[PDB]
Amino acid sequence: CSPGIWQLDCTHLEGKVILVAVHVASGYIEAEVIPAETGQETAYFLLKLAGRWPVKTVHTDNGSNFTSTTVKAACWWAGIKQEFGIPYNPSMNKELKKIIGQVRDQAEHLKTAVQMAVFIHNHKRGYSAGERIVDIIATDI
Amino acid sequence: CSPGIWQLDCTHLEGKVILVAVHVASGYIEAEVIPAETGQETAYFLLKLAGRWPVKTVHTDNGSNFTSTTVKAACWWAGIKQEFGIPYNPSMNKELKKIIGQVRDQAEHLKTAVQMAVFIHNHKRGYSAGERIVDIIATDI
Ligand SMILES: Cc1ccc2c(c1[C@H](OC(C)(C)C)C(=O)O)[C@]1(CC2)CC[C@@H](C)CC1
Ligand SMILES: Cc1ccc2c(c1[C@H](OC(C)(C)C)C(=O)O)[C@]1(CC2)CC[C@@H](C)CC1
Repeated sequence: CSPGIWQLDCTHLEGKVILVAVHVASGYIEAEVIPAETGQETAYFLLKLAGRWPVKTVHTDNGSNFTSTTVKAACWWAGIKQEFGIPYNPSMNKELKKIIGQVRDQAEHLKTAVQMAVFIHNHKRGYSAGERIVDIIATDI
Repeated sequence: CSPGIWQLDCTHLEGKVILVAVHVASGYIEAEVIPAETGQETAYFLLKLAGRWPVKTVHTDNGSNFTSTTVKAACWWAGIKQEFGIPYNPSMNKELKKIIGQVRDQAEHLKTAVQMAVFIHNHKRGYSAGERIVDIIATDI
C-alpha cells in the first residue's frame, strides 16, 4: 500500500533461480536470473534496486533470505528496513512463470525470456504497472 | 528533452567495461559492469531497461554500437527507435567515474562500487534525478 514497500522472493525454473521483486502498491516487477540463491546475489540485487527506485522497506516470503551479514550490510548502506506490516498467511510469480512460458520459445536463454516477461507484465494494461508505479512515486513527492 | 530518450555508452575502468544509460531529460542513470562490449550484452541491457522504463528512442556517442543484428532484434522487439535529434559535437560518465572513485574502497568488486555510485548519483540533490525522472514520466501520462 505504501510507495516504498517491495517484496523479494526467489523462484525456480529450468534448474535456474529467478529473483523476483514486486512493488507491492503497483504490481510492478523487477526480475532476473541469478546463478545461485546466495546472500551476495541478494545483496547486489538490493543495491541495484535501491539506486533505481526509492526503496524504504523490503518484505519476503522466506525470512531466512535476509539473515546473511552481506544482505544486512547492503540494507544498512542503502537505508532499507525490514517490512513488518505484511503478515504471512499460507501469485505474481505464477503470473510471471505463465508469461515466461508464453515467450520461452522466442529466446535461447531463460534470462532473456525473463526480461521479455518483465516487459510484458509491466506494460500490459486501466493503467499498466509501469504507469502506476511512477504515478504512485511521483504523487508521494 | 523528451521523456522517452535514453543515451547508451560504454566506458572503461580497471580493465572492465561499464555500460551507462542516461535518461536525457532527467540525468537519471542506469549503469552496470558487463563482461565485454558485445552486441549480446547491449541487447540484453536494452531489453532490461525497456521493461522498467518507457524507452522510445536511444542515442549513443558510438554509432557502431547499434550495428549488430542482435541489438537490432532487441530494439525491434521492444519497439525502440534510434534517436536522430541529438547531434554529435566533439560528462555524466566523468561524474560517475568521480563517484566510483570516492566509494571504490568501500567494496571489493568494481560492479558493487558502480551500483553504489548509481545510487549516490540518482538520489543526490532542487530535486534528485530519481525524483525528476518519475515526475517527467508521470506528467507525460
Ligand atoms: C543469444 C541471442 C542471439 C541472437 C538473438 C537473441 C539472443 C538472446 O540473448 C541475448 C538477449 C543475450 C542477446 C536469446 O536469449 O536468444 C534475441 C534475438 C536475436 C535478442 C532479442 C530478444 C527479444 C530475442 C532473442
Ligand atoms: C563481496 C562482498 C562481501 C561482503 C560485503 C560486500 C560485498 C560486495 O559484493 C556484493 C554486493 C556482491 C555482496 C563487495 O563488492 O564488496 C558489501 C558489504 C559486505 C555489500 C554491501 C555494499 C554496500 C558494500 C560491500
